[PDB]
Amino acid sequence: TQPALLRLSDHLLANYKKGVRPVRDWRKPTTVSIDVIMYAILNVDEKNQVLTTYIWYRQYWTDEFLQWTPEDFDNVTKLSIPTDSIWVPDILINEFVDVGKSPNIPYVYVHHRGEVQNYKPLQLVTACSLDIYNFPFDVQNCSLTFTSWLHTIQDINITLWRSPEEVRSDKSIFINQGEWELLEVFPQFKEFSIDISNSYAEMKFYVIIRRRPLFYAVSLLLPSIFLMVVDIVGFCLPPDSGERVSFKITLLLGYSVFLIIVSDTLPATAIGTPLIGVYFVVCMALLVISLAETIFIVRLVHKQDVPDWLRHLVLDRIAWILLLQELSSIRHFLEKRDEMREVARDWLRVGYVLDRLLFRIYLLAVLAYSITLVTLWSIWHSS
Amino acid sequence: TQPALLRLSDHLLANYKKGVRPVRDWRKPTTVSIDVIMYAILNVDEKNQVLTTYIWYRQYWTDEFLQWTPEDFDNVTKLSIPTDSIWVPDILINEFVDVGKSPNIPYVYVHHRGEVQNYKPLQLVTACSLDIYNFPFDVQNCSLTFTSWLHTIQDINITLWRSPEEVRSDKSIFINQGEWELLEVFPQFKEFSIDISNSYAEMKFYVIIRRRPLFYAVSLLLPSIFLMVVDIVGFCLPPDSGERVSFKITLLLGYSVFLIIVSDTLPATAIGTPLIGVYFVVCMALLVISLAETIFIVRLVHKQDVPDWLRHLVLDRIAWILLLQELSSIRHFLEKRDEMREVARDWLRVGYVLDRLLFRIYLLAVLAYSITLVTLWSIWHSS
Amino acid sequence: TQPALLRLSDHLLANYKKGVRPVRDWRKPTTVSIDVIMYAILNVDEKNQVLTTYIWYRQYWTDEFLQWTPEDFDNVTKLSIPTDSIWVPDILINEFVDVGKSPNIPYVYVHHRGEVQNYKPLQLVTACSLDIYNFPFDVQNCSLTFTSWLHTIQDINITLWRSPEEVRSDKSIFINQGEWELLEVFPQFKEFSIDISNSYAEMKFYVIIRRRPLFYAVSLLLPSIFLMVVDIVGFCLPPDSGERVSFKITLLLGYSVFLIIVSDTLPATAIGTPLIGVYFVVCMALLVISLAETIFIVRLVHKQDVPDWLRHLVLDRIAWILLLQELSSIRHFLEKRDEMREVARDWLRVGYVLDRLLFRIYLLAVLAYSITLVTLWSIWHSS
Amino acid sequence: TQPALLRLSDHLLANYKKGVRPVRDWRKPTTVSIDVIMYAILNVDEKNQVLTTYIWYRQYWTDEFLQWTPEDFDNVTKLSIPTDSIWVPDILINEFVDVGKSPNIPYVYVHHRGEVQNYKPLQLVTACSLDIYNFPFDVQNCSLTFTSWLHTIQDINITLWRSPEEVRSDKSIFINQGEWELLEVFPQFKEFSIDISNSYAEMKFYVIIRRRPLFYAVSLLLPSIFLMVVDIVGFCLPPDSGERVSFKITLLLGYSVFLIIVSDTLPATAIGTPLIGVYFVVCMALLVISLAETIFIVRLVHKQDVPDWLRHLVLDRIAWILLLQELSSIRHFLEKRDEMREVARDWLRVGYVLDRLLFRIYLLAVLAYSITLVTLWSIWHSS
Amino acid sequence: TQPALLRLSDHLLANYKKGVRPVRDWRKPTTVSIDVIMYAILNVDEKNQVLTTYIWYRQYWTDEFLQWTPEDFDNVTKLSIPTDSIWVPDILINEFVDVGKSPNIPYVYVHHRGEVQNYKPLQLVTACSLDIYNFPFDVQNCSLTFTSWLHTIQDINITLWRSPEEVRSDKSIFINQGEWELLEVFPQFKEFSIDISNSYAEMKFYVIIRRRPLFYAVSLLLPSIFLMVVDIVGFCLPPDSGERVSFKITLLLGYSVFLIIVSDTLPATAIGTPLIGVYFVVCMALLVISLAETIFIVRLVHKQDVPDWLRHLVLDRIAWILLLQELSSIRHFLEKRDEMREVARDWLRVGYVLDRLLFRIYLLAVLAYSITLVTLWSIWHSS
Repeated sequence: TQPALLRLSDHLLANYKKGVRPVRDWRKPTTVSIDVIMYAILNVDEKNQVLTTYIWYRQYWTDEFLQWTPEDFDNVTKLSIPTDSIWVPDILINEFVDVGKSPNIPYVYVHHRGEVQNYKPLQLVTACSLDIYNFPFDVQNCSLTFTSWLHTIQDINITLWRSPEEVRSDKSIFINQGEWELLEVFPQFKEFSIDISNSYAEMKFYVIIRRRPLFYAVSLLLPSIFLMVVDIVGFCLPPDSGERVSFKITLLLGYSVFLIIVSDTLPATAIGTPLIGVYFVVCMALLVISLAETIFIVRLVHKQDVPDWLRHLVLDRIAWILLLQELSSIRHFLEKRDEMREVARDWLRVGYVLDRLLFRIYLLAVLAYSITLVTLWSIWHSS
Repeated sequence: TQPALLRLSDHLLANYKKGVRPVRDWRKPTTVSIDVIMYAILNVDEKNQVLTTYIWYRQYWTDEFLQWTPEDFDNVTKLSIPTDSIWVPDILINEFVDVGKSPNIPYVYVHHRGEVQNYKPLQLVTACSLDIYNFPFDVQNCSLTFTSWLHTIQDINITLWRSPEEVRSDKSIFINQGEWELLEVFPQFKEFSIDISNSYAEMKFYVIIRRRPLFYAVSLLLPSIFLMVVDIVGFCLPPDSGERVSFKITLLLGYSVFLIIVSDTLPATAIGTPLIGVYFVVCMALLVISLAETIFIVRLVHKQDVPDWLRHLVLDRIAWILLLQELSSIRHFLEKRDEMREVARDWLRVGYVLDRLLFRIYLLAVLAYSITLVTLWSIWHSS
Repeated sequence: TQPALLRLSDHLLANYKKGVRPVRDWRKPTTVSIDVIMYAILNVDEKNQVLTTYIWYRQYWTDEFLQWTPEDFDNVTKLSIPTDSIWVPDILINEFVDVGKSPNIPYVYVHHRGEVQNYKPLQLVTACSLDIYNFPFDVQNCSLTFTSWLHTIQDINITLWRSPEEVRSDKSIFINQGEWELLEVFPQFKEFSIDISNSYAEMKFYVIIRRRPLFYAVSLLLPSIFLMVVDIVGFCLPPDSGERVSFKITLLLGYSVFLIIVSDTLPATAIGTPLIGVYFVVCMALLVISLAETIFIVRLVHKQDVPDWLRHLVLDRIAWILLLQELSSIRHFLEKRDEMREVARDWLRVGYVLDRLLFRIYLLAVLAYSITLVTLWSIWHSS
Repeated sequence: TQPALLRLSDHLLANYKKGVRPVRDWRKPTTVSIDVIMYAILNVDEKNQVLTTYIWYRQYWTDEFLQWTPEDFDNVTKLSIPTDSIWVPDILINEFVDVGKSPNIPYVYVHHRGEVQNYKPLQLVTACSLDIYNFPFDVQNCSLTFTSWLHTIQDINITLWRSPEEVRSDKSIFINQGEWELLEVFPQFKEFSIDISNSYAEMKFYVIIRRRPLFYAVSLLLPSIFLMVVDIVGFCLPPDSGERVSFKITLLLGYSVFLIIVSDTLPATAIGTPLIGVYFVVCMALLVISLAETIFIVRLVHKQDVPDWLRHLVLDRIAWILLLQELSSIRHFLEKRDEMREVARDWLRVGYVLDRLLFRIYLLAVLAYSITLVTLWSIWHSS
Repeated sequence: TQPALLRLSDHLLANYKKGVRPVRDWRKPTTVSIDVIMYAILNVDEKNQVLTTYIWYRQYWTDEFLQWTPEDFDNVTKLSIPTDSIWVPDILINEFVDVGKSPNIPYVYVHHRGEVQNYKPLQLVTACSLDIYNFPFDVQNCSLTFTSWLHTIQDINITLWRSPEEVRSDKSIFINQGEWELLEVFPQFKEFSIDISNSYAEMKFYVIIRRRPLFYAVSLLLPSIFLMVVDIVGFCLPPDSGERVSFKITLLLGYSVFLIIVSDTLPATAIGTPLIGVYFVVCMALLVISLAETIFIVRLVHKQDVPDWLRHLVLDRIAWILLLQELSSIRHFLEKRDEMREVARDWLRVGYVLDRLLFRIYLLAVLAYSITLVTLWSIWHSS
């Protein structure tokens, strides 16, 4: 006598058709459960609005023809079969824009009551809407819809194998060391008809993820905050100090390089914009502004007199704030060291006033930036 | 009795030939409808003049041999068949320079009157002429011609399944969050003969898209406009102020870095050129120009006298604008502080005049830039 | 008479089934030994937390049906068979997120007692937790779990072919010239059940590797240490020396560029952070700090008097440290060269004190950096 | 009666052998015409010396066995056959280092007299010698040899389908918007024998292309020419003007960044070198040279006297060009303002002479650069 | 009568087995000659220690079953057969870490005495030890071992087809325009046993290559040498000249950018280091050193007196080298212009001495660099 593992495999696979749906009455569908686990988050391309994941996609369904009596064959109740030798459902992710590179599992299991169990390490790449407004603290609701491309609901009703609560909690297999965390995955059924009789079963999986903003924080914000503080203290100087002006130039160069670094190297998609680079743009803007202002005042150090305009403007401004003759050749030579103050000094002083006012409001800008930052931190920690 | 889903699949696919065109009289073609939907715009490579899209290409055609009487088989009127087990038309996009990575749909449908329904998530990559003249506000008319590579019109007449108006309006499935929008897709039939009897049916699809210039605007133009304004105000200074000249040097460094950033990081193909970097090149040019001019004047501060040439030139210029002796040792020591003005001052003043004239016209250049910008905005919003 | 190499190949492969597990009694598993060698470490992507290796994966198992009597066939005891013509186990690496590009070995060996010997140059790509805390001196414990995706332990018990000590020592085939070294590979068996009756055999291989930090050392740290030393010596200067302040600006630019270079070009994942760039951030921070301080003092050179606050603060500070009249016009003109010291000098001196205190503690920071460096060196050499 | 399209396909493909060369007398070859069209120039990698093209490769040959009498079968004279069901020639491009990604055309045509017509959108990647001497204006003669890898001339004689003049003129299908133009494609037959009896037919296709140097011109040369002009005018200054020297430093920084940008971002292979970056290297060199010279002179401003050496050298140089006592304390204090000229002035003047001589010859260098540029333009326009 | 090309192909391929080794007595191996030609050197990745080549791998071996009598079949002595229809040896390159993309040759030849001739354009990618010590002038001995992965020497003895001298000289087919040259390829047989009875034939091919250092020379060294010379001449200045110090800062910025460019853009693996960047690191180091020294001296310009320490140190140093009263108010006001020299001058002079000593030894460093360079040139030209 032969092995029953041969005799049964000879029985079940002979006179079988991989194309014909495995059912005796066509009017019934062949229902298909699934189960999804997130092994890891391989990569997140914020620019192209796509996602890279690796999952352990299980699958279960029934085949009327893959049935036997265990007692007739060695009391056997399971059997390995090649997946390519039987009918298989053409499940497909709606967001699957590009083919996933993953190895084909050459076998499946079968039970003595038509059941089938196909597991595989499905790797996938999908599209997703990615918000960059909270760029370090970004949290997403990327989706994974599961369905047949063609087979209607009347042939294939997608279902779930595990219970949904069990699915959301399941973090049995995950690599936390990645840049991106994972919070849960909510499954939900849906029916989908673009037009009549095109009913298609569906099973959405609201994948949720959270970024670890530590690295971005230390790498980006703290250098920016140091730049902010050096601008803050640089404004303390008196305007026509020349290398006060060159110091604002130094800060301009640093801010320029950093602002450049943002979309040089850091992810910044075209849709929307993050507020962080916005605030940095603003601070650089105010820097160059008062760079021009102290330069204006430096021109005004040279005797130059528009003081009427200036004067009523500062009034409204602060309203809104609410032989011996020859040895006196040498005397005059001395006092000419600062005799030009009689014109230079009014404009010098009011320029100093501008410097300090502008300094206060720039400080307020940096304050708003920090407030926003702490708000985003709290929101990130909120879930 | 067996299942009719088996008995009919056994009937239809036995004694079938995938190669032979599915028709009884060869003189007739096998007409093929299609339908096209734009799931998304994955990427746009402005440099290589190509496009990346993901579409839901449907397809319909008739097969004389895939016919049956429903009553003979379980009153059945539909059936799933493997796509690889029957004749298929070799439709192919003319612009399809590189193979699209997309998964093969292993099944199709068939009706009891020879009809076939093949749907698939065809991903594709094509060439396209891309205008960069309106770089942020670029709007394109990229095409997708559909045809058989070989089969003549006498075997295969391409058609359309839906009506064209329905097709242009259809944005049922699209992801607006991408960098690129989508306006519509115009279908149109065409016949194509390079030479006689090589008639080939065709079906063009004038894909239309629109960029969201917000990110590029904030990231590029506003920094550039701030650079423009600091140059504007820097020109207010008097020429031989030394760090006026160093300030123009600072602006030169910033403009250099930015102009470099343009084709460093921002898309800029070799065909044509965008006007934005053009205007920036111009403003940098005028900056370095008057950097040289104030330097020229600084040399002229040193006593140096070509004032005849200068003098008739400024005339035509403004025409076109239309013991006690020893204590006077110390007196002369004092007045020698500015006795050199007798030569320095004429050249100093006319240099100041150059600075201000050049400042006005540079302002006009920046004005033209802004006018152009608003024009492009209006054109972008026009459709 | 024909060749026996033909007659036996005709005997063994006819009436064979690639799908059926090669066994006579299903209740027994088909045990599978393995053996692993590390040809090379192709690449290590610290960012994406993955690994690239090339290995010589051997494999051994038994087939009850691939049995013969050597005497009946030319006294033959070995035979080459195509691997695609027989049953094969579906071994698969758990961390195998992306398919390895490797060539298929078209043949195997078989012995006259059911034994099989399949060797292949399996290339693979896996995930791994990668610590960057000791960025140059990083040492990892990346893993390679081996198992069947589906087949339970009751069908397939993974084992080892060689002995484990022999395996760990084996560096017969390895390329030491790569960036990454290799220390050993520890094999270990494991059983794995997510839930009941889902027992799956496993065989982990704790791959160990060590970086050669020479290049990173010379390329990164020594330039940084030179930057550190120039800041050290720059602090020796007196505060209101103007280009002392510009020298700190120079160092700020250099430090900025280098700190930028770190995550520009050098690997720096998002999880955790290396201490090296941390220390560099700190030194840059102290530089910009005292840049602001000497600037503050430069403002204070201008007559300005907050000296009460300063004075009790420095007290607590050092507690914690524990006609002739007209020719005297010219006399006063002379002595006015430094008559402003009466106010400038106290603030100047205490600013000098700040410079030197801050210099000492910055020196201590650089000291801690060097201590850490030597510690990591010793740890690296420790194994 | 069945369809003749079935009956003939049943006749022709039964008892056919895809491997056997389709011929009755082996002594004759099976001649093969071709035809080549350039759809587009996808990319040109100047570094790796390769080329990316997309072509419409037609092909024609005879099959003695694929013959029928039209009258016997529906008066039919054409027929679609799957390409994979018949003999095909193994044509292969000699420069085809890397496999072209292109879709397989699943059908061909056949006529009733053994003729076959296979068209396909062959995409390819080849090697090519690429001259960068005229980097913007580069024009190439990249080749595409066509042949069988194995089949000798005695089995396969390559030929041409169209006439060669028709082929060179044909630009029916081409996309001019690419960076690269196309001028023509010259076909030519060749016989090729490395050694005796290894005669192999061949069909070379001298693809010709021309770059559109507009973008490179505006993006590279004009900024460089502006740099040139600012150096030109900067040399007008007198040497020991300090920020003359700092201005040459500014230009040095700009030139450095640009020279870096060249092989940073612009294509520059290792074989040979373009003259454009050469000229830029030269101008930067002369800048740093006279930067050192004005620095030398600045040291010489300090009293320092080598004037004998200098003096005979300038001779040969220009040969080759072919109480009251106390109020005179204050008098001497005044005249000491420039009493150091008695030594500073000779060296100052001769340094000025060096500045101007060096300025003239640097101007000549820039002149040569421009002359070369116009020459290359004319050559580019020449064909 | 049929064609003999059909009748013989029908004879030879019927009753054939692709798996069984083509031999009548198993005790003999099936010996396999080869031949190798280097079409081109596609790419060399110095970082990953790999190589990219394109070769024309021929192959020859015998098949006992593919034998016929020419006279019985049209006096035929050659025949084209599909390669996939017969036994083939599983030759494989030991260094073949990643699969080569190359097209499959669908045919082979066969002669009437069992001989087979398979040619193919094998493309490959391998690992190789790459020395970067002579980075521009690097010359390698990269290897290509050929063998069967499995089949022992007792089944397959690798051999060579051509003679070895003929093989080393053969440069019939090569593209010299690439970055990399080729000198020769030495073939050599080897036997290989990790352990007993695992004898495996082998055929190593010591590929040799040489870089064309022209581009790297002009692009890297000459700018570096110009930097060296400007530092050389900058050291001529007197120390407390302020923009001497700023000039060393300029050179520091340039050197920094260049040193950064090295491993930014130029290949620099982690194993070992090139001496060129080493020398550049050294010169930058000495620059920043004496930048600090002139800064030290500038502090010492301020009256400051450690001159005892300095004095005995310079001794050992050079040992190792082996009313009227009021008008004298104005007199003293004058002479106070340099009365501070009484302390400033000793320290100033000895600082000048340091500058010049350090200048000499830095010159020596640059000298050593140039000597090394010429040495490497000579070595490169040596073969």
